[PDB]
Amino acid sequence: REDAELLVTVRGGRLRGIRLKTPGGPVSAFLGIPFAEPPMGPRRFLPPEPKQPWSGVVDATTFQSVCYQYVDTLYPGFEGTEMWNPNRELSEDCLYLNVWTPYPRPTSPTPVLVWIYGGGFYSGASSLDVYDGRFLVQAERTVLVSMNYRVGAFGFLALPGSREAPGNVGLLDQRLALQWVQENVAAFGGDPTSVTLFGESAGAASVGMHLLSPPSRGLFHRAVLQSGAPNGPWATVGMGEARRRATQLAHLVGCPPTGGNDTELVACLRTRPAQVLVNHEWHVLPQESVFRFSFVPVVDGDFLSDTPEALINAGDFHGLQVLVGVVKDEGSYFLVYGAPGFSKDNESLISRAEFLAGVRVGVPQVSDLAAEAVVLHYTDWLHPEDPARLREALSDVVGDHNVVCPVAQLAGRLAAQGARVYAYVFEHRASTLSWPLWMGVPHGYEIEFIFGIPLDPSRNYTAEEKIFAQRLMRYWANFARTGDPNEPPQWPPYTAGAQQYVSLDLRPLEVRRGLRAQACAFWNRFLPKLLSA
Amino acid sequence: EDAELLVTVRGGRLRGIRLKTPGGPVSAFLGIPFAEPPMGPRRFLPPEPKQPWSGVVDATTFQSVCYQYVDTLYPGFEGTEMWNPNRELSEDCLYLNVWTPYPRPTSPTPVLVWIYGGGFYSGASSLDVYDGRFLVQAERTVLVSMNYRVGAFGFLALPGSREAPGNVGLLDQRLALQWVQENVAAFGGDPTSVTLFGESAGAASVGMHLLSPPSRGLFHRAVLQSGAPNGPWATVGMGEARRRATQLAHLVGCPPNDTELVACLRTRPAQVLVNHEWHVLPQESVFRFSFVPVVDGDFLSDTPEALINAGDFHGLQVLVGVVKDEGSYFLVYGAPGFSKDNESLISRAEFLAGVRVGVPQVSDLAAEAVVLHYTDWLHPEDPARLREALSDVVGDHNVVCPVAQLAGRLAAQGARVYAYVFEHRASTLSWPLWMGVPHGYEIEFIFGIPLDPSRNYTAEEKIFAQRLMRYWANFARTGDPNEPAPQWPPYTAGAQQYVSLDLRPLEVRRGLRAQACAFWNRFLPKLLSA
Ligand SMILES: *[C@@H]1O[C@H](CO[C@@H]2O[C@@H](C)[C@@H](O)[C@@H](O)[C@@H]2O)[C@@H](O[C@@H]2O[C@H](CO)[C@@H](O)[C@H](O)[C@H]2NC(C)=O)[C@H](O)[C@H]1NC(C)=O
Ligand SMILES: *[C@@H]1O[C@H](CO[C@@H]2O[C@@H](C)[C@@H](O)[C@@H](O)[C@@H]2O)[C@@H](O[C@@H]2O[C@H](CO)[C@@H](O)[C@H](O)[C@H]2NC(C)=O)[C@H](O)[C@H]1NC(C)=O
Ligand SMILES: *[C@@H]1O[C@H](CO)[C@@H](O)[C@H](O)[C@H]1NC(C)=O
Ligand SMILES: *[C@@H]1O[C@H](CO)[C@@H](O)[C@H](O)[C@H]1NC(C)=O
Ligand SMILES: *[C@@H]1O[C@H](CO)[C@@H](O)[C@H](O)[C@H]1NC(C)=O
Repeated sequence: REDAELLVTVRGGRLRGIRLKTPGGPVSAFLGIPFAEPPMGPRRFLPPEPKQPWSGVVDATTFQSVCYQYVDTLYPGFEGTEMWNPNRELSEDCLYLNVWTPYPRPTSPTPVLVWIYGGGFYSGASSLDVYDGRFLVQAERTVLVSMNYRVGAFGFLALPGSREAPGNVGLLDQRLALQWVQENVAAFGGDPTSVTLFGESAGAASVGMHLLSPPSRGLFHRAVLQSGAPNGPWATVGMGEARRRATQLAHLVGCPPTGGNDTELVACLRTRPAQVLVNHEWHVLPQESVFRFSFVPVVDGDFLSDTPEALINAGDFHGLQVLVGVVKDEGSYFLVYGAPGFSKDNESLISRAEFLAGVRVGVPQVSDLAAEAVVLHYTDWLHPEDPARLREALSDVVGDHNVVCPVAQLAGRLAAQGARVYAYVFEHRASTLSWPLWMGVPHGYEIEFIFGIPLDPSRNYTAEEKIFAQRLMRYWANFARTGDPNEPPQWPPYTAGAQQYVSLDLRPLEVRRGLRAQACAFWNRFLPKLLSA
Repeated sequence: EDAELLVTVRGGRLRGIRLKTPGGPVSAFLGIPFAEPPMGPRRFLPPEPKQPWSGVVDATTFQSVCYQYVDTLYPGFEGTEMWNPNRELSEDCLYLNVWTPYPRPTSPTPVLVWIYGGGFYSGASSLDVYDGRFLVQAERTVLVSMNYRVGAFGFLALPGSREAPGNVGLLDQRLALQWVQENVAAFGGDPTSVTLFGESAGAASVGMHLLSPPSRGLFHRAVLQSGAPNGPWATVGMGEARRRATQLAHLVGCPPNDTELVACLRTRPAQVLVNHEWHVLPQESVFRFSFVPVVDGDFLSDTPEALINAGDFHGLQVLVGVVKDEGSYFLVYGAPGFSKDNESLISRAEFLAGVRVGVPQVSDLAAEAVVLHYTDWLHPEDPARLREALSDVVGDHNVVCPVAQLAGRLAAQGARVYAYVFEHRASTLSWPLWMGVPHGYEIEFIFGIPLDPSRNYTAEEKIFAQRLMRYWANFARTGDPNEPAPQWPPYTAGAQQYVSLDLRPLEVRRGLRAQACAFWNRFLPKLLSA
């Protein structure tokens, strides 16, 4: 007849899932659970509406559609970029979440990990093979939840102040899913009083925005931010710039036939095919750049009552445990997306002039004075034109500016203001990595080890990489359970003075000091004062 | 009487004195007048050539030191007293000294001309540490040194006025250079082989003579030790010069009309203007001086930095260098928390306060940039690192990076440049150990003072001194310090090679604090312009 472990009643109605095989045993998976009404037609750009109850049983047995998004075409067929591309059909009917739970379902409440994917707020989906939650659940006996949220114009196009495109609706998709977890995760055996958010890149920035937004802050208890932070120069935009990009996108697709009236302009935008909007999304950016995305969260006083930097500084974080970290070469992957002289298919040994040109691309919309401060800082004046040093230097520029230093400042302010902070640098380059060697450990390539993907026997990770994956899954699950990744070589907390972090590689833990303290002093302490004068 | 000590120069006859050195005798002619005494109505005016005299001028002892402030910070302490005047003050001070081998050379001998330092407010050619007898005996050159007016007497300027034109202490120097061309041959010197060298403000003066065409034709080579004309302290603009001259008049009871103002200033005793000199500076500071060369379009047709960037320097050889710890000396003169008696382990608040004293008259954003570059953000409050950092701030801003910029620009534009860092701390040094090798303490070795047996230098230090005198004299004779053994390579804008000078053989290194000097020479000028 039917398996009772694969049947669950949530508030909206009844669900049926699947028993998934893992190397270490079975898990229960509930894939493609609807948590909102489909944001289509007149509901495009609008905040999500809770899912209306249903009769009968909803088959939650496979991943649902990927939210409409740009699809990368830089290296067609190349595995390094195709692993991030959608592996389901694109659709605006895309607001579904997934729950993995042990089989049989836990008897006592189990801590919950909620995953938020990255993708620069223009791409991503919960269905990518690298986000498979079955290994974490099997190896560490937790409930894992992940959700889809709208991206690009559909998720973050803002006409601030209006009600037909209030902006930040992608973030409220995530908030609605977090509300779903609170009311429904106990039906799967999860503990709604022990919920850990974790995300990577734009997903990590999203996790931060949930810490800084009171309505979300009551929906979870711990946070993990990998290679991203809400105070990053890319993660938010101002109301005026949001309105300019939205208006310009509208103008490029023929609507209005030209700011005019907000409702009349959004109404014309809703008549355009989703693909049309996606095809003009990149044209709205003010300048040539890497690491800049058209539609991102807007600082509009609602979701974010101030900028994330202001709330990070004015924040009281007692009772909060946070885990933050970076990969070793955060900036290298992005240089092959527009920096002059860079390619994955050669060594990308650039000239001095290409370095100075790459600085303006990696640090866009700053004065010439600011740009020369960057060049001064990143130049080795005993070797000013060494191509190999120049390649590394520009990698450090975009990496420090966009990831490492925003995260270091978040870590320091939270530790100094009541939070327990743990920090890592991920330094293992996977044996299966398809990117060239000069890129080191690129952005986003720690995720597969945290989700335990090397345990998939149909993948050729070495045996030591599988023990490594098992090590980090324990760290993360220990953190989710207790707020401390150490087991009951130690991992010390991060503090504003000592600034201690650990390296995560095949070797045992190693404690170091300072997350590029010299470089981040420039980005977090000095250069803000330069832009204010 | 001895014929070797009788010399006739253009102005008349001179009698010198025979001196003893451990290597044998030298002849010396001290207190030779090269200008009319700049007294009374001649105060603040360009020097007038000395009128001819009858009889024989006594040139057997040093003459008066020009009127200057006397340091009273550590009274009786040798480390400061060795720089203080050692002859009576007087405005009648325009005299020069000639040292020569004994008996006087018969073949033309290369000439070294020494310009003393002292912030353009002090210094004298009679200091024990400038005694030319050892260089002249060891290396068989002719050595000349001159007094030049310092303080308001040499650099008070009301630009445009004929009463107080400015830069007259530089003109005193040039008149002595002219005197050398017309008279050094009467001592055996070769007027076609004149090497200028000076320390600190003396080095700044040398650089100014390079950049002033009427000066450039009076010498052939230059040595700049721990100074440069493009230093932030070395020149002043016309507006600030008039403001400082006006503030001085007011402080001495003189109505602050240019003719009346200088006339009133002329009536005041010299010591009165000395007493009020420091009080016209715009801010509390170390390393700033009230009356310095003014850029008025005459002696300097533009700022020293402009003329360095625009200059053709082919055919010029320069030797430039610094000591290891240029900044430590100056910290005990106004930096909070410092003393030659403490270990001067300052706090971060004292470090931040000291930044504004060692880098005066900069915007707050410029000060924050300095703090960014000189803080170690893994040890931001370590008192030993902070003491060391603000020493580097003062040294880099005021000495090392101006020297580095001049060396790089001169090398890239035709000059052959040799660069050194002096890294030997004298065994006899009285300053505390934490100050390292302080400003000014290479001069004793270059003048060969360790060979004086009346002093306690080691045997090693005596040999070291002889190696340095050989380098300096090789450079004077040929434009190359190397012996016609570890070689001293030219400094170039790209390789940036220099040598360390200590008891160990020569070691070639790269970069005169290239990271720090890109901040001061490349970035910060732009920050001031926006
Ligand atoms: C902006 O225009 C909207 C939309 O107006 C409607 O649609 C347009 C295409 C045009 O044909 C209008 O005449 C239509 O009324 C206005 O919203 C409407 O405003 C009226 C007046 O209060 C109200 O009765 C309708 O219900 C509104 N429709 C909505 C809210 O969907 C709006 O007033 C205009 N904004 C301004 C003038 O600031
Ligand atoms: C290293 O690669 C970059 C990128 O070039 C691309 O990839 C190469 C492997 C090759 O297939 C090129 O044709 C590709 O364009 C090179 O920079 C490019 O240089 C060409 C001129 O040769 C220029 O037209 C492109 O616009 C450049 N692209 C960028 C992004 O600047 C670089 O020259 C290569 N270095 C080598 C080959 O030594
Ligand atoms: C690892 O092993 C297979 C077996 O030949 C190899 O061809 C391939 O590189 C890897 N397999 C997969 C699925 O990536
Ligand atoms: C300035 O003094 C001179 C000197 O005698 C005098 O001729 C003149 O009257 C004074 N100033 C003027 C007229 O501005
Ligand atoms: C060292 O020489 C100095 C002269 O500077 C003299 O005062 C002193 O007595 C000598 N040393 C000793 C140990 O006396």
